[PDB]
Amino acid sequence: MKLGFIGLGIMGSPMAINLARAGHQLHVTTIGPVADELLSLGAVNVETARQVTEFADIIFIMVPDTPQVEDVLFGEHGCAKTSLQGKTIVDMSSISPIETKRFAQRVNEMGADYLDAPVSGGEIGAREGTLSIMVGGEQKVFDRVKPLFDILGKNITLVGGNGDGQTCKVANQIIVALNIEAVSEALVFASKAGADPVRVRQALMGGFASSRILEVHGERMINRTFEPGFKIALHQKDLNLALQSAKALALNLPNTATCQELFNTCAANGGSQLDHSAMVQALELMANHKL
Amino acid sequence: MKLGFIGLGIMGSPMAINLARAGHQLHVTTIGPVADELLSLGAVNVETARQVTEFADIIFIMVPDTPQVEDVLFGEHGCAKTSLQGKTIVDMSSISPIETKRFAQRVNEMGADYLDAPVSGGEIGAREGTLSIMVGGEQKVFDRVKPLFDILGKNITLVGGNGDGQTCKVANQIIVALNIEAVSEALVFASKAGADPVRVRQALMGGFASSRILEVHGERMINRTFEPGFKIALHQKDLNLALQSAKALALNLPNTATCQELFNTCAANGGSQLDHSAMVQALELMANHKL
Amino acid sequence: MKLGFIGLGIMGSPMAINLARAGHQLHVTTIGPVADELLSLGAVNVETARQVTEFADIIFIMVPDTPQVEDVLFGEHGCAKTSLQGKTIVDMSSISPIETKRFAQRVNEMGADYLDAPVSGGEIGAREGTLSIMVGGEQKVFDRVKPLFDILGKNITLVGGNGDGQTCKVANQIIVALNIEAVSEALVFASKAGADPVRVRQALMGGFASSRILEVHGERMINRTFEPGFKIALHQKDLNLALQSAKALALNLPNTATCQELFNTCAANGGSQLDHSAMVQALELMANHKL
Amino acid sequence: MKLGFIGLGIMGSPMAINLARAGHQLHVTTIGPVADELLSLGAVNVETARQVTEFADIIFIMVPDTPQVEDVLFGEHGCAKTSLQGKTIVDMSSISPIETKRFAQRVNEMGADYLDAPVSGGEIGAREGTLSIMVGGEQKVFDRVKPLFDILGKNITLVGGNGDGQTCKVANQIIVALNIEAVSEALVFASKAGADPVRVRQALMGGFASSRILEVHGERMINRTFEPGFKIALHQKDLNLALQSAKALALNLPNTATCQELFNTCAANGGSQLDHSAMVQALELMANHKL
Repeated sequence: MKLGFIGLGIMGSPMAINLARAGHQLHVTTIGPVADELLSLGAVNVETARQVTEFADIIFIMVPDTPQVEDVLFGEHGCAKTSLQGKTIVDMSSISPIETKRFAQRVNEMGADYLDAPVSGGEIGAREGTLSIMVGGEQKVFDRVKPLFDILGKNITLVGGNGDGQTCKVANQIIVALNIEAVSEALVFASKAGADPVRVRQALMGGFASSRILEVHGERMINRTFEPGFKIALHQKDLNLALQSAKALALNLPNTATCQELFNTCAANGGSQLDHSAMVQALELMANHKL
Repeated sequence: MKLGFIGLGIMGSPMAINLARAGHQLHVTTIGPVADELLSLGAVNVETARQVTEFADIIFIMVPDTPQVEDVLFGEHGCAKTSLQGKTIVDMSSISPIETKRFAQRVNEMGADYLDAPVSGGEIGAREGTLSIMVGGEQKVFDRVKPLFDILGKNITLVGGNGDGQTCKVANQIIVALNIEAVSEALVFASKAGADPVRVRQALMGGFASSRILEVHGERMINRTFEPGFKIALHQKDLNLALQSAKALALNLPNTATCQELFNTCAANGGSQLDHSAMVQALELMANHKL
Repeated sequence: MKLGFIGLGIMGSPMAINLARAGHQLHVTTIGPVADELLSLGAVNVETARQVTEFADIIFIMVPDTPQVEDVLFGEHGCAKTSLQGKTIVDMSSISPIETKRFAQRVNEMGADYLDAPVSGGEIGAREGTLSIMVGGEQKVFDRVKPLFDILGKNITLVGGNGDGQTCKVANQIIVALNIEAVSEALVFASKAGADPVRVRQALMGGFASSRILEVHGERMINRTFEPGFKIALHQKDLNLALQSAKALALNLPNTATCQELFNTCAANGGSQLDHSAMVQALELMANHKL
Repeated sequence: MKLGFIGLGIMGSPMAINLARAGHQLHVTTIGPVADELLSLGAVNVETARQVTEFADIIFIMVPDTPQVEDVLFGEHGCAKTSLQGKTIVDMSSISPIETKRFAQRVNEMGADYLDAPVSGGEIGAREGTLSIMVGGEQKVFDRVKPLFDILGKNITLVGGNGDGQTCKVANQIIVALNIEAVSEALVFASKAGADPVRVRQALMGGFASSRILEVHGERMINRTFEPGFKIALHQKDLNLALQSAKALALNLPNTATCQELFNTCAANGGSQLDHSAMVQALELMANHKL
């Protein structure tokens, strides 16, 4: 069918490639060079978001921020500069929950359907179609795009109306960040107390301390494996979205605010491009004691 | 063998009752009145402490705080002034890791083995024999008491040498607290953002936000079911061990520090006696938005 | 000389009025309606921006945020596309320190001097000509505009080169926030402890706790007098500059981070429009104890 | 007159010496050696607190903690082991506000008057009689001891009834600690922003950022002068008193809790014996940037 993809970064490119290899028809547009492998599968690289839209019935979007999603939709040569009657816009960018509601609304007033469906899983998840997809929007629309979500991901969930997808993603990033920080506090304390991080993590696995973070990341902190799986610089962007929403909704998120500052400490000490599990280096530095 | 129990009450009592129910002969003692059940089960309520240590090779201690464990060990009517040669003393209280280090070697230089095996599971855990037990000590000693631990709980884990048992428990309590607070910040936010907590929780269940806390405690927050399972006042006393240990070992535990303060807000608003899942109320108060 | 004002409103207006009242001829502009007072005082409300820059050697900018200062500088109807040679541009807005660094050198390579001179004192300060002014730039340039600053405020201070003016303002706002929060934690505590805040405040006045904040704001908290002097919503926008700057420069500002969250609790409970001394209410809420 | 002094540490010794050089009669007792200069002035070193009390009408006490004050008053050979009818006990130790109320009460029931009057100013303040004295108790009693407070200090204040003195001291230590941390955040940010710490501190002096901490300590942070004036290890003790009271009174003191953790970071990095102005090294470490 006629699908369009705007934004082909480390996530967008492989996602589009996945839809193209599934036999779907695609016109794409990105700030820069398109992947040979993508055009190699039928994809047609056009010049603007407006043209992707004039062609497709379902438009996918993968841009860095709320402003890009904003520009792509209503910019000078964007998706709205052409009729959107009967179309479906699927933003899979991680952007403001509040701005999303507004966007989805004005695209509705132009006769189009809106689906906000931010993802999690990183570039590996995107290459292998195992992305986690939290979706905001109406069921019927969700059902309609689902076959496509299936190619792109594994865990797909309709969380509610427009905006809940972005919102669900913010909540996931808050917990992931707070969970990583807790394991860091608990293990660095255990280590400086004289206990063996390996054992404690094992002991704590059976019980209420158990979580996927303690399982995967706790391991990385011990083994010192910090190769990018999700760069700290990226999680800082995610928490920044969290805090700004908190400010707009008047929410007091004491530990999300601190985690952001803890990440600032990682940056200042060469951790911006390491895996967010390296968050542990912050507490080690602060206690002067590595695992 | 022939055992001894030096602390009854909320948890020591049902624990003694389980050991007595397995055929063991126990010489118990405590400040309060020995429950009839264990009296009429073989336990001999020898009027005081030094005595339990006499007719018993393995002595179980289940007292409230670090200082009371020290007096039981080296007090006038204590285990001191009595031969300790060829005996095994096992403290199952949750006390100071650094302290345990020295209580142990003190007892060790008196001719006895020491196992610090703090426990978690609460009242219901002690009665049911399903307590989680983290142990610090020498393997053979652990192996010797093992059959008894088997009667007292399911998850028994030898964490390392003397002190690592306590260190393991503290680490457990830090993560349970930080994880509970994390789910609270994410859901209160998701809620005030307009999303349905049941939904978000459902989504985050399949990814990296997944935890034993979001599953159980998450639910407790949504259905507003806070009947005790583990009192906030209790988790308060525990976080105090972590913070005092942290202070002694010079560790910067920022979110644990904050969590203790948030618990202060709960106690300030009638949450001291509720399940620590009641934590969520602190953030609801700070955001003026419940659920 | 011949001056220009590019931003009126809450503060820009009374500032322009003070310059006009001193005999200077001002070519002003802003989105809203120019107050009659300055119109009937010499100010020529030249319909737009590029024009103010033409008939004026020193241009004053008093716009809300960093981006609006950038558009005034390099926008279509902006100071750009107009010779800037031999001119002096002075931004008195409180914007981003890092941004100002580049706006400055941009203007500098166009043939003009730049002074970033953020101000503090609020509405009443601007009307009364008693604003505090921190300035970043070259001394001779500062010396040139100095006579005008003298009309606008009392405390004028050349802090350093371009950008240090903004950096100085942010530093001011961090301490005012942290000091206000400190007095709040100490007095709420002293109060709930049974002591009289008037007393404690009186004592701490003669020692190291002494501050310009405990003196003024301390009083405001006791007599419950929170009528605006400086809105929390305003100090919120400011703490956001500090936190965004902190994030860019990779600084861990833990208490500033928390203060911003506590302000979120105030906004959540109708304090957005009150004097930032209203901060105390956040801790009163968190302790369930007022005064 | 007949005065007694219990505790002759770095504070107590010079304080007692000051009362002895004023021509007063003194019997003292300390854990250890008494100063030659003190006995040199008439002071009689007795063996126990009970004997100091049997002799004096007004008993001064300078011990490290709530437990010592406790023991000195009701211990096996303390002040209460002798009649206290008509006497006046003056505790100048910094201890729990809550425990104090209880102490003062039971000494009242034994016919004696109680005055809690913790001090601030350190050992220099004690040698030179410039100590700051915050007093809890009844006026008439305060008036009666005042002549003595005059020899010992400079700033003396009756803050209210028994306990308010300790309480007033806790509040002073919270503010001092929070104020020091704020200057540290503001200056380290300013420095990494490129501004000159010297100028900013000067700029900020005129305005609401002004406080004694910014004046004295801000200077020490720039000049790097960290020679003990008040050891961080000591301020950690003071904040520890704060937090435990917070726990007992159910108070949420978010920035006091963090400051304690920030100090833990100083300890772990050799700052336990430096002046609490060295608190700034924590943030520098955390941002990887010294002033």
